[PDB]
Amino acid sequence: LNISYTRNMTLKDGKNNVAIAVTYNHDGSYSMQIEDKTFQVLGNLYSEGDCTYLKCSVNGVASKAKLIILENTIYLFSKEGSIEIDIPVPK
Amino acid sequence: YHGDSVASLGTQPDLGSALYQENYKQMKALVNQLHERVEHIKLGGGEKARALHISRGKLLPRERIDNLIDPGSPFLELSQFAGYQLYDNEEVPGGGIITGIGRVSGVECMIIANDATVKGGAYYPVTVKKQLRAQEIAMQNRLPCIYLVDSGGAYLPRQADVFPDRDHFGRTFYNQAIMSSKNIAQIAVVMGSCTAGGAYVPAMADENIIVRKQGTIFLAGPPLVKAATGEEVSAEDLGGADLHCRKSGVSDHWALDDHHALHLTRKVVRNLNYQKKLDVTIEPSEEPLFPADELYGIVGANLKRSFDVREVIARIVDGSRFTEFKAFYGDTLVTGFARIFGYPVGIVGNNGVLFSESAKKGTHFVQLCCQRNIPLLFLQNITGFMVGREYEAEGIAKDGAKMVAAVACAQVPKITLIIGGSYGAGNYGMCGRAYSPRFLYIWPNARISVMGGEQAANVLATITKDQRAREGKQFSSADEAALKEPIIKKFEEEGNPYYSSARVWDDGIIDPADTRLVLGLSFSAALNAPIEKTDFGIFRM
Amino acid sequence: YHGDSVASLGTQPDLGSALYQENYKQMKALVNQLHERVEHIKLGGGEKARALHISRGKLLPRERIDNLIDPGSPFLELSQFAGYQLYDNEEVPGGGIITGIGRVSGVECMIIANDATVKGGAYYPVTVKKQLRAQEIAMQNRLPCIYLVDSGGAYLPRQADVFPDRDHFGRTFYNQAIMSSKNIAQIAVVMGSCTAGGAYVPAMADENIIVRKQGTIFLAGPPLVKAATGEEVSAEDLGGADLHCRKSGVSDHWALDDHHALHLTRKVVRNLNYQKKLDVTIEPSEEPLFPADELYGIVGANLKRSFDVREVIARIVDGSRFTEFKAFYGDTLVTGFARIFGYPVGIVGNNGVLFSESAKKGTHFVQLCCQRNIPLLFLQNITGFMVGREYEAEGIAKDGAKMVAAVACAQVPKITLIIGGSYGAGNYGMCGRAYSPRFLYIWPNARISVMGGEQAANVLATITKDQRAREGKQFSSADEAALKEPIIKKFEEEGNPYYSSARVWDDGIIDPADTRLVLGLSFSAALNAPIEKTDFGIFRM
Amino acid sequence: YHGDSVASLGTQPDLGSALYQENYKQMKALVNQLHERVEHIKLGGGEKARALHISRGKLLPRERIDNLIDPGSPFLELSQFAGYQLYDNEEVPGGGIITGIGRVSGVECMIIANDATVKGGAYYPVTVKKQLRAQEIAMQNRLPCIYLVDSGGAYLPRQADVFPDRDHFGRTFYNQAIMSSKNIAQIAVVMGSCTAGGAYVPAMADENIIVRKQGTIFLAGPPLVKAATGEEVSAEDLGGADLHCRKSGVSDHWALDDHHALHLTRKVVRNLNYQKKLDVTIEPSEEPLFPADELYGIVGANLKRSFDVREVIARIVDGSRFTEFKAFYGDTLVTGFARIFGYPVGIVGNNGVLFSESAKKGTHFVQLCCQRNIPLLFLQNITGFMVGREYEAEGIAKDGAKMVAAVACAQVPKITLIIGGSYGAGNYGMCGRAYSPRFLYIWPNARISVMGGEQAANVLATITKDQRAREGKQFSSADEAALKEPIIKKFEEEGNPYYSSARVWDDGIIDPADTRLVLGLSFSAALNAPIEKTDFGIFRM
Amino acid sequence: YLSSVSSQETQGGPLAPMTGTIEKVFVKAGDKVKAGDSLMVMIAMKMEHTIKSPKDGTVKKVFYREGAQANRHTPLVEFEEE
Ligand SMILES: O=CCCCC[C@@H]1SC[C@@H]2NC(=O)N[C@@H]21
Ligand SMILES: O=CCCCC[C@@H]1SC[C@@H]2NC(=O)N[C@@H]21
Ligand SMILES: O=CCCCC[C@@H]1SC[C@@H]2NC(=O)N[C@@H]21
Repeated sequence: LNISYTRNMTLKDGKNNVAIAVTYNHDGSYSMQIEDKTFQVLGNLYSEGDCTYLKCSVNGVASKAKLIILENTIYLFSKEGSIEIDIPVPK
Repeated sequence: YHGDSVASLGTQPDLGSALYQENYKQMKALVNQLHERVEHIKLGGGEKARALHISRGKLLPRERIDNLIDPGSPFLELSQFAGYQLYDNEEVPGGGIITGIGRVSGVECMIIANDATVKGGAYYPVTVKKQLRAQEIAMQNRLPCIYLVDSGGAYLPRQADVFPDRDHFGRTFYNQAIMSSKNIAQIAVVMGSCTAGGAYVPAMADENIIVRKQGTIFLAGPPLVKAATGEEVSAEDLGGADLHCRKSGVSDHWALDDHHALHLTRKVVRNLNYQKKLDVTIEPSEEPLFPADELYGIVGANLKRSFDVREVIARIVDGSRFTEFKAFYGDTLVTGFARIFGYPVGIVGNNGVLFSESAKKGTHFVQLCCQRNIPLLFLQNITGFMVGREYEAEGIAKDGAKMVAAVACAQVPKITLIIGGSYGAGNYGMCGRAYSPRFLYIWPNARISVMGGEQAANVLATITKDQRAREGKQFSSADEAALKEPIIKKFEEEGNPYYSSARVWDDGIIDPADTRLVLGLSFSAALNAPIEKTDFGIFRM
Repeated sequence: YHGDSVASLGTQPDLGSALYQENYKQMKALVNQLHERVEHIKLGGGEKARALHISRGKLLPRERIDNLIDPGSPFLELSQFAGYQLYDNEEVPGGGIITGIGRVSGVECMIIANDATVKGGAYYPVTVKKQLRAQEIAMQNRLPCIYLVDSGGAYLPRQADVFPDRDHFGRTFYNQAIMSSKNIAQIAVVMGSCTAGGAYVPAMADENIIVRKQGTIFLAGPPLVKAATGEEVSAEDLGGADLHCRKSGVSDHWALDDHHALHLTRKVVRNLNYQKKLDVTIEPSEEPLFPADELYGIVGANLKRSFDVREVIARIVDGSRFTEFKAFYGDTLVTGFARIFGYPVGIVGNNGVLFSESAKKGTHFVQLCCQRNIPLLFLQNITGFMVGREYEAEGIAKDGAKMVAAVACAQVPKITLIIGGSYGAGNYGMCGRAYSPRFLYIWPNARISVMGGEQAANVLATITKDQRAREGKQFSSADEAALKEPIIKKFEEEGNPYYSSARVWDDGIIDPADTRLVLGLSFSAALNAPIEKTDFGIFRM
Repeated sequence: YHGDSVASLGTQPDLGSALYQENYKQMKALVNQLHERVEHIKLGGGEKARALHISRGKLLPRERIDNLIDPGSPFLELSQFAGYQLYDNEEVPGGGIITGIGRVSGVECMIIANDATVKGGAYYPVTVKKQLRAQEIAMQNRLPCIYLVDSGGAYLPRQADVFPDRDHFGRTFYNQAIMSSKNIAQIAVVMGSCTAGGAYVPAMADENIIVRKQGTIFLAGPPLVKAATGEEVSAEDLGGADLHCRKSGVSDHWALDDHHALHLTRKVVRNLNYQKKLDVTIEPSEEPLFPADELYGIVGANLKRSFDVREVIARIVDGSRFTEFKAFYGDTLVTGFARIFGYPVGIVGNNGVLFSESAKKGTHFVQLCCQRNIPLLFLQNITGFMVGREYEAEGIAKDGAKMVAAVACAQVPKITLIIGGSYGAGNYGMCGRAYSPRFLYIWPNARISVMGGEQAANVLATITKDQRAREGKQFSSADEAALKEPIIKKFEEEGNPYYSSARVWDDGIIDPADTRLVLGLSFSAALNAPIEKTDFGIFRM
Repeated sequence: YLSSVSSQETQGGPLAPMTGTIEKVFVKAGDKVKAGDSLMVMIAMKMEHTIKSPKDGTVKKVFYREGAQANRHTPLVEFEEE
């Protein structure tokens, strides 16, 4: 009420910890700031066959990728490439 | 069969009209003023205090709540403006305490967290009142209470307003004991120092969690121990998680850090063996047919102008569907049935001065809702009761009392929203704070006082005009405003929403565009408790 | 696990048999007679009255019900034959009132509509009894009551049978007040004139609806006002929707026409915040394995011939599945468990003269059903109790009383269907009208009286044969039928189903092919009320 | 502390005044007429029947009651005039049954004795109604029922009005079963023949007593046994005390003669393990300050003249002490608190035409009594409701309904006394027969009907004057009384107290001088049952 | 009833909300008005109320002028029958 929630979330790419600040906007979009760059991201999850797919727009660029989250790893498979990002495990 | 087509409320406002343009501009400024003030309160004690707090490895109080509640769930904060300019030279953002309702492990709970960055978490008189209000809300709705304890004790310079009385600090432990006896879970998370009465909070809780080094629980602090017995002992040795967890036994769970403690708290709530059950019928939710932000233009900030309360209703109820009861009788009052987020609700709203017919119509409506166990929503925009020799001869007071007496005895959940003025006995008839509505909210344009500022000025302008006309020394027109201007200033200052909200008279000042969401969250929380049968007194026919 | 295969009741009748051909022909004629008589009653007052009614812009009473209930839903009308030939020279189709159970907004409700085309809607003595019966049904089953009020007041020539007594017109308002206190909604729709006591019906209702110009409410009509005070005022001015809606406040909703009022009524019911809950276990429905119309051949119209009641059961229960209890003991009575439209039911039916074993077997069965909260269905085809010196010495009266006492105290819903004779104390043991069955229906071939017509004739033929044999003047055989023929005629006339149904002794005469549907609707309505625990008296062992 | 001095009601009437002399003379004649008619009813069937009854060794029915009740205790007989001129050519003194309340072994019980001297004890339609009324009184007040059974069965010529319906003979056994389940003792004393349904009464009783040779019990009488099976058996062999006492087991006690059976009955009641407990506060009794016989002069027999109901109150309440409630508001109705024989009572009595204020005042008063669990007494002397265009516009019907609805829902014991007219809806508001007052009594000067005889005459004199003025054939003044005289005669005949009492509309016609005693006995009996909490419906404000 | 033609039928004419002075009149003796067209402004107990056009019908007549005191529930405007 009267304020916006910003979530501080950390993900690890390779050996590098990345801090992303996600503000949950009223419209349902998310504004994410990594370092000094701010990105406007909107997205949905849709299922084709047995594979969940993520349809997302970052700063107006739109893309589709297959999303699998297994253990502490997020796997995004797209034609442009496959990226694997890790979720840090609490002590 | 629910396929019947029905009429809907609301009309499209004239956006081009000058009145709408002016009203929108004025209301928007009030909302912007409200938003930026909350932003400042969001920062608590300040950068230096916040930096010191983090330097000790502790989470900030609002970050603790974010991690405690379910991911992405809304959080209904209460009394954000408690202590706003309440004390002459001391700034106490939010009263030094953060209270609200959020979902933990799928269960609605009341969260009460001390703000250690504000005066080191000391308990000011408003701090006690805010906490007591939160406990009252939790008990009336059977909401489990979670205490994120990080406090510095009572504020000694104002002890007389904290310690002694029934509604003073002592009542906090009384409420904990009563809720525990009713199977309303009491969970305490010691994430910092708690001393003197503070140590009782973890001790009085059903289940208790303490952080490894930050948390400390002593009835007598090290300073008192040294004075009484001349011994030097650190806070950790006197209290500490290890002593209570392993030796004293005061601690039920031992946590490494703030994140670990919050994770443990979620596990504790999941083991409450509680499942929510609804006593009311439910229908699929529907959005209102009109934008909510149009309320800015419709209502404005000028209380002298009048608007149709039906317009407000049309923009908050599901599908803008409303069944009006006794539409043509006592038209200054509007009563009817609607639904908000699927819940059934009976709405009572002012549309003018209260009359004998209006009071009778309200009394009849309240009996209907109580019979069917339907929650009640009140929309207060009052300007007083009808004044006249004939009306008194016909027992307007007798009629007005009928409504005060029905509203008081009603046992269905009651929520009050002040969208305008709230003066005199009209406040009581429309379920004021004194009549225990489950929640009470006010719009940024509201005014509340014993009477309108002008009436008090005019009344005095009769008493002293009489005083000097009857005495015989003449009292001139300039003598009139040396009488009227101070009165009008006082009532304007003390009727301001921030003045009312700084003290805990309401549960918060809300943006009109957020009215539907706040009501939906509030009614959902109020339904955690079963609805009881209503017993009425004697209706003075 | 419900996969067990079980045996089923019923056998294929011999369609070629002469008995079946004759029985089918006789029963068919009775059903055709029943159908065409209802068609005439359907027309109410007549063409001239109906034309006048429509000329005023009002809907016909049965068209009002059609529009009120959910589209396509069945309507269970009650006591269609009330007032049939009841009064010497006055024809009162249906008693001047239409009552039944239908679904409004998905809720089962009792609908009570005055038929203004019949004697202008005046209340005859049977009209009061029919309405009181409907109210009794609504209260016992917690069904909301909807009154479509269009009445002309009491019928003065028969005032002594309408006004004074406990079960007279005054009881109607008493029932409304009692149901309201129990949260059984009372809704009144003034679609016409209501005068004197009639004006109380809208006033005593929880929510009230009145049509714009047709509806009129006043304690004293214009004729009385002129006589008492010598003032001429139209009915609309004295009453009317506008006066009550806007000034008197008697009206809760204002309706433009009959269609609008019926639409408003559906909205009112939807806001009752009521949801039906079932206390009994439910299983998927199944149709009986045999055609229902075969009941014509099996039963016939000759009460002297006997048939196996199991054949009737086999054609109304789900899947023709029946678990008989104590099959070989007291075989003149059949008891067992079955299901109708998924509901569990315990069936008690006569298969001969009642004996001591039969009464004991029934008493045992009724205790079982009450313990498990299973609804009870009685199929009355009686011919009396066993007569003999030995049977009395063994306390047949003591055994018969055991059943009268168990049946009376049973609190499970009870429905009685008279498929044959109903004579003497056998009526009481099989849950007669005096024992408050939720519903009571009769087939067109039934006969009911204190005793069979022949027994009364033969008994008198003993008393006066004795009278003149003992006195000494001889009394010849021709003197016997000058005694017997008037008695047999009287009992045949007063035991006729139409005689019983013209007065409200049963809730209607039903076609045997419709037995399963009527029972399904009746049991469904009876389940709206929770089943209470049964408390028995002393069982005289 | 109860030493406060208080004011007392009542004034000394002017005995010399001509009005008092005339009123006393007229009322005295009515009382003398009432007394001598009861004397004739006291004789039952007659000398020949009484001589035959005694010749068989049996006591007369009224001598049985004298021996049953405690020595010297008063006996409150009910409906002495049932069946008075009810049937065209048949005289049925008291309906063939004697019912009343007396003390047996110190316990108040309801006594129901068949009068075998009247038509051999056959059950006429009024006989069933009188018995059913007695059972209703016993159940509502938890009074044990004692049946002195000596009956000849149903009256066949009028079987249709005895056997079939819910309130017909079958209901008698239903009531016995229900009372037994509630621990209201049912005791049957077979002092004669009981056949067919009669045999069920001893069988349905908790404890049963039968005389050695006079008593006989059998489902089927000897005449039916011979016809059905061609066997000749005496009544004693078929029934009899020995067969039931020793072989059938239907008899619990065996008595040598009538005196022995009555002695046994007193022993049975003494073993009920019952002790009376009072829910109300008690104060010492005091006699009224004015003679009761002065009521003759004050009231008279002319209903057109008016008297102050306070005068009636002053002569029946303890010490003539009365606390009036809302004395100056709605003065046409008198309400207040008093005490009769130490019991607290709230009195409501008519003092003129009912107005909106009077109805509101009554509704307020009834709520007060229900809240404090105070018994209510109604004194009906009505002349109608206020008639006027303004009154209807102000919802007089709405106000009148408020009282009908409060009176119906009241759960405190209610007793009604008709001391004057009782017409129209005024009857309902003042707790008429339809509203289940515990007892209802009427004075010999009372009149009851749908409306006053004159109003019906005048109303018709408007309808047909209109009929011929509007049609155009002139209708002269002599044509007016060919219309009015038959109507006035009918209403005078059907409104007569004997007409009302012959049918069971009231519980008896009582001498005004006996009003205080009858009320004291009635309220004392009504206090045997605990007073329940009152639940009201919706008050249409 | 759903058509909203009924909304015009519910009241024949707009009446004065309360007894108060007429501060403004926006309609001439014959003027075409649409629903929601302000007809008059009235101040009652220092509280401003603006009367609005119930129907799209042309105005037949006006019962009050500026400065007049209008009693509660008294007809303010007459609309031509359609
Ligand atoms: O009074 C001055 C300080 C030292 C003495 C106070 C004593 S110590 C025992 C008791 N407990 C307290 O908290 N205060 C007193
Ligand atoms: O009696 C003849 C007709 C005119 C007088 C009847 C009066 S009017 C006041 C009171 N209310 C009634 O309904 N009837 C009487
Ligand atoms: O029907 C004429 C008289 C003899 C037969 C009547 C039979 S006997 C068995 C059964 N029980 C009665 O009371 N009546 C029938």
